[PDB]
Amino acid sequence: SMSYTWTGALITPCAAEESKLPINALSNSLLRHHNMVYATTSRSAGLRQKKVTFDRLQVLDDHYRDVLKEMKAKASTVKAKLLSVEEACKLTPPHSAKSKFGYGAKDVRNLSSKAVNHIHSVWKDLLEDTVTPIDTTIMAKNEVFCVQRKPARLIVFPDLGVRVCEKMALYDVVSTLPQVVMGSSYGFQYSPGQRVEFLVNTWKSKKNPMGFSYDTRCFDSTVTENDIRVEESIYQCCDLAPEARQAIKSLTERLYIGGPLTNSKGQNCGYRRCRASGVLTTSCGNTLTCYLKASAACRAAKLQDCTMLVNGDDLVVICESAGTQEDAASLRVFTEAMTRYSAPPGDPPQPEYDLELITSCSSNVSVAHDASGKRVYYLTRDPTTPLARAAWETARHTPVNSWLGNIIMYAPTLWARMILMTHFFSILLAQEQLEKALDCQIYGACYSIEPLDLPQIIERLHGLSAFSLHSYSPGEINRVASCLRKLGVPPLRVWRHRARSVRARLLSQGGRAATCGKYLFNWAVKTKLKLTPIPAASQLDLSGWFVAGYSGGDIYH
Ligand SMILES: CC[C@H]1CC(O)=C(C2=Nc3ccc(NS(C)(=O)=O)cc3S(=O)(=O)N2)C(=O)N1Cc1ccc(F)cc1
Repeated sequence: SMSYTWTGALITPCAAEESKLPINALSNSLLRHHNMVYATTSRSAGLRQKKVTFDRLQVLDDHYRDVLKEMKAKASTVKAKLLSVEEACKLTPPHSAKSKFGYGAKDVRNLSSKAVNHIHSVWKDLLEDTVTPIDTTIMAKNEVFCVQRKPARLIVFPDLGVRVCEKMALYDVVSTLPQVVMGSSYGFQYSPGQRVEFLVNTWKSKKNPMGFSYDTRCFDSTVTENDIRVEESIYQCCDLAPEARQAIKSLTERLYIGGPLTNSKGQNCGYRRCRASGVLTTSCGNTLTCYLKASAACRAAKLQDCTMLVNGDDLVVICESAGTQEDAASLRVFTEAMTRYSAPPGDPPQPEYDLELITSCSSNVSVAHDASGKRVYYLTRDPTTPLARAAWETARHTPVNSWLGNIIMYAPTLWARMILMTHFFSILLAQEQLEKALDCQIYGACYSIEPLDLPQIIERLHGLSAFSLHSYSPGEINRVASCLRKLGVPPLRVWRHRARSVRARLLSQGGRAATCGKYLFNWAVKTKLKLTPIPAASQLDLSGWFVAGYSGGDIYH
């Protein structure tokens, strides 16, 4: 069937949408070439609608069913609990979209009777009705990029009340099932250090290692009614309260399989018959469906000793090489299989023989040396987008601070240390907002983070070596430098000079601030200070951090 049907009605915004990078006093110190940076708006949605709207054909063979059977066998070992209204409300982001029924995110959060009562009736209606499609809102995301222009991505989501109900029935399942089903292949269990560790070990466990990433063209669109039914049958294998079983089935038929699409003004835009991007099961459903399809496609393509790493729709395979010709013909069969299962590629997959040339989760492996000169691997990426978005966040307050997300996830990198840390700590010092808790996203989940805990966070996710890393690869250095020339970002010798200031200013303040200066900026000085384990680092509660993915799942820890 068709992924989408359109009435002709326009996808509308809520407020005004800026496409031009906003400029303030701090902007120029980070980025000169302001015309290179832009944010997508709802005005480019018409182009996105064309792209993601196609007919899907699915041809399921024996490999497909075998893998599914294996997945169900493990899923049936899981016991998941029904969450209470209260517990589910505590999981709602403070900046989450208001309900059409008179209450908002903060009303839900502090458990007002108006919020709690409507959630109960939405739940009750879920138990009684397993057929009536549920209203969803379609919006256009505002994402910032650098020109190379991309049309906006679409977000489809049900009303707040339903989102809380999703959490009640499905929060435990989506948090626990994927690891049990997919084992070490499930990538959202991994912190950066563990992921690097796992990619490298996997690369080393192969006599002649070959690797490739598989980019599906618009994954959400390729997902069929079948895939959503299949993913529900997986959920139903769990030991579940009879109320959870009813709700899950109901949400599958009424929400996850499809439904009408309503713009922010209240007009009907059309109908969806594919994956909604703003439901709780978006991440887990895509991960299960991607894993199922790929594993089966490995059997069809007869890939020798393949280890898979899956994060939602992001997929990387590492296996034994049969030589460049056989690898090329293997990947075609893989691609044909995936295409038959309704997961065609965007770019054709290419086999890589160097681990560092492989991109997965927008990240590639690279190597540096620590204080002992001892080789250490870390994940990095092209810094073009993270810097473009930092530039935007230098001039505009945002609900999600991507700069912090990038520092947390890319702390060991050259560009996050010298540019991102230096720039933003400079900003926080001038405002005296070091103690101020900030919101960011890790694996789709929203986190309130105090910047002064960054040293303790980095020690736990990357290890101490992250504060010492030096002698970066020529290839990494070339990419970082090429980005700054393109963007008009000051050279890295200017950033070092600025870092000396930021460090001293932090040290002069003592307490947790001096701790930040000591660890985060030890690189900037020739006369190096010794970096021992942090006194109160093991105090921070880092549970929930790397259990599951929750992209568009409206989650807050
Ligand atoms: C700053 C971004 C950083 C952290 C991060 O949240 C992600 C991420 N990766 C994803 C990858 C794929 C999806 N696809 S989806 C929509 O769930 O089907 C969703 C996410 S996500 O929304 O859950 N977030 C991500 O890919 N990265 C890069 C990364 C990943 C692992 C790592 F160890 C280091 C950096």
